[PDB]
Amino acid sequence: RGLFDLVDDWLKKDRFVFVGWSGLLLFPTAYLAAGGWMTGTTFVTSWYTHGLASSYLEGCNFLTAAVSTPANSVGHSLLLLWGPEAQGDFTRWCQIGGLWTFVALHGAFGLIGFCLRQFEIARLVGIRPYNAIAFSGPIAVFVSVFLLYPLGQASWFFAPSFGVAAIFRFLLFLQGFHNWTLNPFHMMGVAGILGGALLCAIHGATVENTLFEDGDAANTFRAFTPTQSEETYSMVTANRFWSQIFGVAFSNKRWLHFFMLFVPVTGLWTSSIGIVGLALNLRAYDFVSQELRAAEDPEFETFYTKNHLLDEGIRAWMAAQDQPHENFVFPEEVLPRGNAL
Amino acid sequence: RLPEAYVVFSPIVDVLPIIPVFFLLLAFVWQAAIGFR
Amino acid sequence: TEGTNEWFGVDDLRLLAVLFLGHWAILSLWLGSYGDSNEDEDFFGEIDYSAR
Amino acid sequence: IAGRDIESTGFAWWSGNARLINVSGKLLGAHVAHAGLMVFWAGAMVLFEVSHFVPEKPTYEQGFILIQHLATLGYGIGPGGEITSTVPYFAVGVIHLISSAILGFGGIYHSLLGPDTLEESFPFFGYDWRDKNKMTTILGIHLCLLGLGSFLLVIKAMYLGGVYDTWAPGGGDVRYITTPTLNPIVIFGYVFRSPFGGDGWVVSVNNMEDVIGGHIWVGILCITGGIWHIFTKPFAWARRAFVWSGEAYLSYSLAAISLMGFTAALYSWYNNTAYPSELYGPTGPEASQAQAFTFLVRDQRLGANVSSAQGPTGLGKYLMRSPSGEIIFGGETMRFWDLRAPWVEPLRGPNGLDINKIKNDIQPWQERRAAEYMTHAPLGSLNSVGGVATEINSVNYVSPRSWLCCSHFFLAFFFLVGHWWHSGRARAAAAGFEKGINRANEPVLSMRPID
Amino acid sequence: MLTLKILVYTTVIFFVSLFIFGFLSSDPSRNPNRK
Amino acid sequence: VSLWERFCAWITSTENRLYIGWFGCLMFPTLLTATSCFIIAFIAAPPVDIDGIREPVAGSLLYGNNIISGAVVPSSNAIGMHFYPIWEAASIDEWLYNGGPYQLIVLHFLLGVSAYMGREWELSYRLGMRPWIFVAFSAPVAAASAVFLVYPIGQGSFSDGMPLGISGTFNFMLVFQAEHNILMHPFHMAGVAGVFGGSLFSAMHGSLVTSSLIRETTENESTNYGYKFGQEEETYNIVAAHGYFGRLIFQYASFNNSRALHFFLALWPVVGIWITSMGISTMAFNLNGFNFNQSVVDSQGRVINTWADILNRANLGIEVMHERNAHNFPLDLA
Amino acid sequence: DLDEATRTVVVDNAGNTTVLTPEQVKRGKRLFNATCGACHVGGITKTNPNVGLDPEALSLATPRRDNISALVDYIKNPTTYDGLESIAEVHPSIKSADIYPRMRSLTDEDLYSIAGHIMLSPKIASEKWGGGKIYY
Ligand code: CLA
Ligand code: CLA
Ligand code: CLA
Ligand SMILES: CCCCCCCCCCCCCCCC(=O)OC[C@H](COP(=O)(O)OC[C@@H](O)CO)OC(=O)CCCCCCCCCCCCCCC
Ligand SMILES: CC1=C(/C=C/C(C)=C/C=C/C(C)=C/C=C/C=C(C)/C=C/C=C(C)/C=C/C2=C(C)CCCC2(C)C)C(C)(C)CCC1
Ligand SMILES: CC1=C(/C=C/C(C)=C/C=C/C(C)=C/C=C/C=C(C)/C=C/C=C(C)/C=C/C2=C(C)CCCC2(C)C)C(C)(C)CCC1
Ligand code: OEX
Ligand SMILES: [Fe+2]
Repeated sequence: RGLFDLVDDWLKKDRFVFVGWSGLLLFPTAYLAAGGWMTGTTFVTSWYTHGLASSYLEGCNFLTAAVSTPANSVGHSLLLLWGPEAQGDFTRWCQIGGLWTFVALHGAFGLIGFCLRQFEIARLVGIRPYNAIAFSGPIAVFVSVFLLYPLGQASWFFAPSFGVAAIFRFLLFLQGFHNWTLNPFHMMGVAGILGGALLCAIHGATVENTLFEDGDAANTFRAFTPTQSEETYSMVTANRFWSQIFGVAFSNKRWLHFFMLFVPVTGLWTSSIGIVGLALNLRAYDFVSQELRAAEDPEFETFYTKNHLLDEGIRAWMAAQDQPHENFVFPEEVLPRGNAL
Repeated sequence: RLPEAYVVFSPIVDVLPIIPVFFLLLAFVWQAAIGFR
Repeated sequence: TEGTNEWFGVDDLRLLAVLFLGHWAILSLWLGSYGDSNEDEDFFGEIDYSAR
Repeated sequence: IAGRDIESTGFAWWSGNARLINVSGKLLGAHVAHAGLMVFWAGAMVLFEVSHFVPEKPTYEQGFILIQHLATLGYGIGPGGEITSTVPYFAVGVIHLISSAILGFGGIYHSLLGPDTLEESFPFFGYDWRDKNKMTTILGIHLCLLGLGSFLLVIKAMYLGGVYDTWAPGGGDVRYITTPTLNPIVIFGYVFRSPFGGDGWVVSVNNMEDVIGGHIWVGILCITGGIWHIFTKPFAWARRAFVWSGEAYLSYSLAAISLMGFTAALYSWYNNTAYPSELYGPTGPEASQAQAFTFLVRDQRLGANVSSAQGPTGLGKYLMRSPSGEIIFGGETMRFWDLRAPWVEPLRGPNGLDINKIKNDIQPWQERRAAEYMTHAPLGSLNSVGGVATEINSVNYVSPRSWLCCSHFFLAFFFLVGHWWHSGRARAAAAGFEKGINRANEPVLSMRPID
Repeated sequence: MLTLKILVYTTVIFFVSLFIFGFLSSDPSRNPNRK
Repeated sequence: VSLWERFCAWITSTENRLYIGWFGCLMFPTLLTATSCFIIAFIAAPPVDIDGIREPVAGSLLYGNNIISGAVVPSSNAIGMHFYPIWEAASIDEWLYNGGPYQLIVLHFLLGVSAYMGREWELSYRLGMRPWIFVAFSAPVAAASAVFLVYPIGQGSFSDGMPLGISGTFNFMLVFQAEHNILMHPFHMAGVAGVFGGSLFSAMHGSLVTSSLIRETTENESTNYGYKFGQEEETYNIVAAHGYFGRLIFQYASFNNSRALHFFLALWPVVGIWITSMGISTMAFNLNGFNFNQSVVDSQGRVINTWADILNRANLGIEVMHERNAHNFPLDLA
Repeated sequence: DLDEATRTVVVDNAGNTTVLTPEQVKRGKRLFNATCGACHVGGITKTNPNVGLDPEALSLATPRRDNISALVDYIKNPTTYDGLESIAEVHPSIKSADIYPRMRSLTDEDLYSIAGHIMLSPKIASEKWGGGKIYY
């Protein structure tokens, strides 16, 4: 009837890719985060920001290419193309590291626009919105690492660059400087990721091994029409199996599939709380009862004090080349070496 | 390298160990042309 | 003496009488049912359901 | 088309060679075609390994794996691991290449024109999987060949040329095995050792007299057991324990071939007798001892008493004492104190490294050997740059031991998975429930209350 | 220490022999299909 | 009638509370001895010379530790790969000093887990199930045998084996990074994709079932009580969740087949952990990951740094500091 | 950016400087990594770390070894660091090239380019050459 109704009926039309209202936020912003990454890893260097090479023009393969974080002198500037740093020039915008905030900002509005996509399709199909709530897990890892972690730090420079090996140094930068593995929020996150991979490997292998005979063929994939009301695997058998192997087992398909939602997602929320606590440098660095004892008793050694000496090697050896803006000129005689290494 | 009566065929020999991989791909090409039936 | 090249780790002679009386004490249990059966009765199955 | 779609058989295209279980001509043509590929690779790889051979670099720096098996047989090898000729390596790679064109033609004949079942026309070759007299005959015929193939090593090491002994007195050279060891307390001494450190179950054969004397007993067993399974029939206990079907025999092999898969992958890491360090490069244990021996020579020239040289931990910096009492090298190399190598065994005694022989008799070929085996340690990378994991990109070396111990070991786990898949199906195909649970008769419902 | 050692080889080849003579005890026939 | 047949009937009975089976004949004695020694060695066990340099590393709770730092320490560098049982130790005090209980726990663990795996087969045979849950459990058995068995073999000592603890795990992972460069190795890459993908398809499948549940309850009681146990009606509209994901990405990327869907949940992690556990195995024999250090040069020939060179300087920090007293010679061959 | 001023290296004990043609610097790298680089990788010596390929360490040898003519002198006749006795029996050389199979096929221009690589590499990388793992 009205003008709003014609636009509402056009976006929600059955077509190849469902656009909806949320596609106006997703499809422009996701296309430019992805294309900003493919351009930045192919053409744009890191020679002026980090003093590296992170492009395909500079000989890096898929692994050692990245879209890199800007300089520490930029601080937390948004680095707009028209801004006071770039001033409209495209070429000087790329050399400062403007594509990285271009990827991260238009990417953050892609994950907004993709989670709104999951509320919109669920309302048209008419289902409960648990996909949009389980996808809030990965939103809490993007925001609290690519956005909330460099905000608490000195600049955008201490953020993960969007490249394969550039994530890998961020894994190593976070052990030596922060002791991230000791943090109980990672420990509750590893329990959800390795726990979530566990549940789909079991529920994959128990459904597929309690199937009913619905055909004479040896292939069991053929014997399932999608609109049938009979269940395709014996729940009573699978309960009787695991009650004797493992001792305790699900007797509820509604509780089972909810539990496959809770375990992976909670590991992304609990691990997201800790990385917000490392923006503020509130790290779980030391057990002081272990540290006061190892200072007074020069014979008491645990595995825990062995990890601190591994972190002095990370804090001293890479920090010269890690942070060229700070100009660490270490002598050879201050770098902690071991015996004969 | 190869003996002097065989130095001519030094490019062809370099391809030869790859050829057993090409039999693995020959099965799928044959399954595509048969229509996977 | 760890890195000696001795059979099944049998260092002393006394450990043999442990091994022989372990396999045989259950072998004799096993022969109480599956022993003393007909060793000449066949089948054209994949699997035999003969007796206890 | 009948027999070659899912409507006739019940197997999809991806599990398509499972249609060959209950046809015998198509199955025979498949096993002789894959045998045509095993041959064809080995002929074509050696020709590839000959055309890239350079006499300047050593045999292991050039990254070959197949022309070093023939040098252990003794073709074209000189004294000290120096490959001389490389005309006989050309000859072997052609016989294993021409012959695959014949085995290739059997795979294309027997599987495209041969009868589907041999049991109709050819009653000698035709069979059934459920038959137990025929299957032990097929096992028996193909065991007497593995007996005869073991004597070809023994004939070649005693009569036809000899084999390469790296322990040969005067240097490693092609040596006729005159007097092999035929003692079953010694030969089966290996088979019943511990697999752990120091004993090292079957890897630790340390001279060619036990190797060639051992392959005699293999030929004795595989012929008597070949004749045993031709004449006889499986006993009462053997008929009750197995599943006599087609896939069950395949999952019996896949368990045993994984045993051979791990063991050949552990020969290549530790053994320096069947795999000479002159050919395959130094072992993992050997390059750890060659470092400590090199700096032993280095600081002995500075007038330092190396026996009384107190280490930084309080142990021996150079010479310390093993937990069994022997004089060994010190460092992280104290774990590899069982390293028995032809360039360090001149310095042994009853006690271990003789201190009098270290102070006086170090020969410069041992210094040229320990410096060669330090710089070519088996530590590499997948892009084939050597050194430690933090080495810069200048050298191009990964040891051929690290390719064999990481690829046959790689396969030997997946063939253990093949024992798990193919025997889970074959035990359940014998029982009837491999297609799923019957809806009319579920076995769990006719049981006790659950508790 | 050679008295403990005797006790272990009893316990190992007790249970190993229950394993070996378990599957020799007509073990494929113990299925819910028949017998 | 016989005593053995009345014992085989009990040990293979599915009417027991826990199925014992013939693998339980060597699962239960193995894992109860790995357990009962672990609880004692974690709580009350004296310090252990791990580096072989007679510097004993404390690992138990009574010697001033906690849950995080306490760990069953691996055996000595002095022993190395040698089999070290109690009777080959001349006292228990000499056994506990040199890293005794690490070999007693690990060897009774790997036998009991490889028997727990075969026990999952056996009950599937006696219940009429298709058999292959135990093939999915091969993937953590591959990974447990990689860090406790295969990596001490190729490195030649149980002292390089993984410490049974929590802080000992991260001593294991970091030292494995400096010496082998696991992150650049494509098999750790193929299993990070296995568990990120595994936790994706877990929470993606578990949401689309819970989204499309059928009304069987009221708003006061729980959602889960609309499933009665052992019912034969399907508890969710699978056509509904297919039409949702058929619009969320596109139409042809959606499994309408629930059997092929529930197979892909078992494929992706298990293949990802088979491949990963053969990354530790091929890096046990010093076939390390990629090494792109000093790979990008200018025309003058000066080394231009990359991200791998920054990653290298993190590896050089751990390499020069791990086992800071055990080394005497310039190259960590072990 | 391989300028001829950067390719110009010192050639004799007096101090004359000649330039290296661009095939000398290319064969000089391939031959050095194939022959010498097993132990002398990046200027350090694996089997004797005191005696490196540093331009400081080559200069302090009792015959001065910085020159191209002095390095090819060392290859055909390797004395020690103090130059009193010969270690041709243990270092690979031309004089003792029956034991080392790696040096049976080397011409004069091939050693001229290998010694060119040892001399021109501290001019490219000032501190990485023979600086150990600190300067990787
Ligand atoms: C080791 C590799 C190998 C081998 C030897 C075989 C062999 C066979 N497969 Mg097979 N297969 C394989 C891998 C292999 N497969 C793989 C990896 C897959 C998964 C994609 C399949 C899937 C598959 C299916 C789905 C089916 C088979 C079938 C067959 C059999 C008959 C084929 C036939 O009659 O069709 C005719 C074949 C052709 C027309 C192919 C022509 C290609 C020619 C032979 C190539 C020759 C090239 C060579 C260089 C020439 C040398 C000549 C010589 C003179 C030098 C045959 C025994 C069929 C079967 O079960 O039979 C009952 C069947 O249904 N296969
Ligand atoms: C293990 C492999 C194997 C097996 C079991 C068979 C089995 C069979 N083939 Mg076949 N074949 C094979 C390989 C094999 N073939 C190969 C490799 C080729 C290519 C050359 C052929 C080519 C071929 C043709 C062209 C024909 C057969 C035929 C037959 C059938 C009758 C053969 C006959 O008359 O027996 C009696 C035959 C003999 C006694 C002659 C034996 C002579 C050989 C050279 C002795 C072998 C020497 C030695 C054992 C091998 C050592 C090498 C080894 C280490 C690899 C029979 C089922 C025929 C058939 O089915 O009829 C339609 C037929 O026409 N085959
Ligand atoms: C490729 C190798 C191969 C394969 C697959 C087979 C396959 C088979 N053999 Mg065979 N065999 C082979 C080589 C092979 N054989 C060789 C080379 C020999 C000569 C030594 C034998 C000697 C042989 C005999 C004597 C018997 C078999 C039997 C069997 C059947 C399975 C039994 C089994 O595996 O128990 C595995 C069992 C063990 C590894 C341990 C068994 C321990 C025995 C039973 C203790 C009793 C002492 C006994 C007299 C042997 C003394 C040695 C020592 C243990 C004291 C099966 C058909 C049995 C059969 O049914 O005969 C037809 C049988 O009785 N085989
Ligand atoms: C030798 C081998 C013998 C088997 C060994 C036995 C060990 C089994 C462990 C028991 C799990 C008990 C947890 C109760 C849990 C409980 O009772 O749940 C009971 C629940 C049954 O749910 P139903 O379907 O009955 O629920 C329907 C509705 O009523 C939902 O409320 O079963 C499961 O969902 C458990 C599956 C995950 C199992 C979680 C196990 C996590 C591992 C344990 C983590 C703790 C280890 C800490 C050590 C420091
Ligand atoms: C930045 C920027 C921009 C732009 C944007 C865009 C427009 C972009 C796009 C772009 C794009 C969008 C890109 C793409 C790329 C792609 C690529 C380059 C791909 C590649 C691929 C590959 C290489 C792969 C491979 C493979 C294959 C082929 C098959 C098999 C498998 C594999 C995976 C291996 C603008 C203007 C706004 C401005 C601002 C800034
Ligand atoms: C050449 C040589 C040699 C020799 C060799 C020998 C002489 C060998 C032997 C071998 C042998 C002598 C082996 C054995 C093996 C055995 C086995 C491995 C067994 C197995 C078994 C089984 C598998 C069983 C199973 C079962 C059970 C347990 C229960 C029931 C069921 C059944 C029956 C299935 C030497 C050392 C001098 C050195 C080097 C060279
Ligand atoms: O023990 Mn445990 O960590 Ca395998 O690397 Mn060599 O050893 Mn000792 O150092 Mn580094
Ligand atoms: Fe499900």
